[PDB]
Amino acid sequence: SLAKLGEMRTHVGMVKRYWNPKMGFFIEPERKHNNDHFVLELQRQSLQTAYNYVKEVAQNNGQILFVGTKNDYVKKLVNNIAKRVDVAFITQRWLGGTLTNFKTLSISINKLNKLVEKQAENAADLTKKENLMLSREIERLEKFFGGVKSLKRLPNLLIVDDPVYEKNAVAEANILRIPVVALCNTNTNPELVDFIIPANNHQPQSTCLLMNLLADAVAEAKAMPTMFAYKPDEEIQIEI
Amino acid sequence: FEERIVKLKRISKTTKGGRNMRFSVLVVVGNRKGKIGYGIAKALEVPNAIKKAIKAAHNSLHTIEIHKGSIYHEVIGRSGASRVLLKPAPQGTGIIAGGAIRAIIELAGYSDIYTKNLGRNTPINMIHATMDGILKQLSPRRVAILRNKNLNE
Amino acid sequence: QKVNSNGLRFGINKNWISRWTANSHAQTAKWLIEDEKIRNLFFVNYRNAQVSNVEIERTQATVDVFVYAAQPAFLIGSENKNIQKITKQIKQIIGRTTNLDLTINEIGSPMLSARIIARDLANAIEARVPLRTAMRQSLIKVLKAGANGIKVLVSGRLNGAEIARDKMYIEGNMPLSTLRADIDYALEKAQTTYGVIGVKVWINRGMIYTKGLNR
Amino acid sequence: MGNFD
RNA sequence: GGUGCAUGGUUGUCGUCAGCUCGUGUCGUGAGAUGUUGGGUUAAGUCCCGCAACGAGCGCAACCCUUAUCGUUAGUUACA
RNA sequence: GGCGAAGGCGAAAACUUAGGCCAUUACUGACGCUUAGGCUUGAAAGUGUGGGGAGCAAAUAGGAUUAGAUACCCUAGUAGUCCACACCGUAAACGAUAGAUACUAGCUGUCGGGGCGAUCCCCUCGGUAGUGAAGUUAACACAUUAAGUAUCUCGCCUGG
RNA sequence: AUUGGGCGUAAAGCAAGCGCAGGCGGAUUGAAAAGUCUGGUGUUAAAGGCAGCUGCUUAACAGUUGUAUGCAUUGGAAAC
Repeated sequence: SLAKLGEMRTHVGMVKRYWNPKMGFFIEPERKHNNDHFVLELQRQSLQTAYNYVKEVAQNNGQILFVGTKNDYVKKLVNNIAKRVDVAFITQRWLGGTLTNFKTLSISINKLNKLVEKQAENAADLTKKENLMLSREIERLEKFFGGVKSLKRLPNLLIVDDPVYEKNAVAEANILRIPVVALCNTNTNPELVDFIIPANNHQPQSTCLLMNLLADAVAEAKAMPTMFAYKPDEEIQIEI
Repeated sequence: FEERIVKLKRISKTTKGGRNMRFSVLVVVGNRKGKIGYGIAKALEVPNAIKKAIKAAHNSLHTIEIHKGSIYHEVIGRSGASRVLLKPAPQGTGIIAGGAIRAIIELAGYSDIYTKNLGRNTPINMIHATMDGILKQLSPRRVAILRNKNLNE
Repeated sequence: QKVNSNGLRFGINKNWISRWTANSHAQTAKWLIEDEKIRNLFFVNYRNAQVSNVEIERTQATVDVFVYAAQPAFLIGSENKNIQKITKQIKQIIGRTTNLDLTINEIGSPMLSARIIARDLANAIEARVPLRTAMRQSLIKVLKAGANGIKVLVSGRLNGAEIARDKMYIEGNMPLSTLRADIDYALEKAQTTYGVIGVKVWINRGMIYTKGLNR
Repeated sequence: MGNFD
């Protein structure tokens, strides 16, 4: 199934008393640990909303963007998924003022494209130092926009791993009326986020399961081969 | 668009010897139907300042509706220790307003209204109060919706 | 406090306006006091021609002045009216010892020479027209020729007093510290009833890497 | 929201 | 002849000093700030990491001459 | 940190003794907040008397410093500094936020009381802080102890 | 700034306490209606304010009719 109750083994967990109070309506009272739990039913409906809206945007042929910069776990997952399917991404920290203006981004990415295609044209004609620094600049441009080269226009849809951790990204997103979906952990502002998926990020198992489900949701809509469609079974991936 | 400026000013900034001279101008643009765009911009050159002001104004466009050339409800905008009134009045009184206030009332495409400024008379604070008064304007249909009975009463 | 960038880069990538050599201070003083009068006569007396330059090439009692302009017609005139007069003044100011000869030749893309652009700007300014717009279309029409950034500074009166409001514009990459960039500079003086206004312009025609040496 | 189809 | 308190142009000054600005964008009622802040690294705002900032313009270095070890074309009126 | 309305209150012993907190499911039954006038208390210093007076130290004396020091450095040291008797009412008597009052995210605490358990530590009721959402303001910042929402009463202010 | 102002840092909370009068007052029932809402009556001189009519060659101007305000009496009203 999808978002099965019995399929999941570790969905609770959070540092207590660091949460925004109005996020308590989507959480049931704690039993012993006071580590913020989550009502799995509303999680299921939120994931269903995400699933149907990603199908809808797939019919619209909209551009998808993945945003995540946590230490290693979701970073590795997003890198693997991004090299698996066509989607914009970023591994370095979110550049201040990226979404708010794309004209400078457009000319910079055009510069990146012309330089990389000139490297492709070049056959090591340039001397060791010239192409050495040119390749260093190419690698720097890969560090900067090596994940957002797959689009020329505004991002038609974007996921946020954590708006608190990505305050700049969600702040830029609030400026524009483009649809934005995020993962409210326990301490976010619902008015900034458009579609809400109150899942957990304090544990890596929850993050991997949810990202796998959403990646399958956004992949199977495009009729590309997928990994999980309606299978209750899942792959266990414990953090190193 | 009409892009009529409202307030201009000259200002300098201090450094090691001499003062760098970057004047600033505030502009308001409308459509004579309800679209409003306000923007202040500072620049070294006058035409570039106008260009940046127009960019800001075009980037801050928003439209408001009208009721027979006026706003039906008596409301006051409060911002920065400065208040602006707005009050409906028949077609026999005409527009009455201050200069910048006239620019606002005309550029939005509005008509006869009773507006008197309260508080301080600085231009930008008063302009902000004008937009603040505009924002809390409500429509009879929507205030009827929030009522259980829907008969515009 | 700076210097004219033309002479700073002069003679290493660009060539001279008068190329000649003779005996040490025996009669060279005559030529080097004769030539400048002719060249500034050409600049001041012939404005509408938009002369790019005039080369003086003298060797042992001869002169070879080759003109390079944009409108040969004005220096020629209807039925070649101007040529007889200009020959008259030049031979009256060059002497009977030197032979006379003159012809007009053009060069590829002559609109990117600093001197003619500065002269055109000064002439436009002398019309008592709002200055900023004049420079605006000037920069637009010089960048339409497919070049790099341009530098300009105008110092003088602006609607009377308050001389401390001189105006200048910087555009694009305009490196004057380098030497191999195909960069030229010019300066002109305009005279109004209120004073004298100086205009100075730096023209960039693309950096010229692997140029080698001077032609 | 949800008016994007 | 008088007017550098009518001007252009010229020169010295801080200073052979790395600092000085703009486009976009953000925050802020606004003067404005954010880059240019911090940390390593340099003659140095030289580059790098982080960085609501991304980039660009002047200068810094580059391209000019010389000193240098040696090779090549040519050899006198240098040589011998 | 505790007390009180504060100023203020710190070796101890006794006598006297106020005010203060919680459950009050025992009692009167609106008996309530404010306060013109009026009354009272109230830092230090000061006023007069009787004492005591180690040191401190107004004033004043000497020596140093510097152009010079009735200052600052030192040596001294009168009154005063303490006790009792009466007057004395200015302090930044600042939490620069009058008094009372119901409500409006919260988090980290601290302390006292109640229940109950070995401390641990749960909440309840209050005092006491720091942080902070909404809200306020011009910002500083405040922010369940508001400068928020509003109410009642006084007292005060209208450029220097 | 009664309608219609403020008193943390621009000027303003008395150093604080007790407290008469006065100001404001918890829920419900009965009585009456002083205030208040409000029918009616008389008054609120004329002129003049606003509206209308007539006389002015338009016009100020004159005359003309109503219009308002508060007061006392009286009849309901019982929410406060």
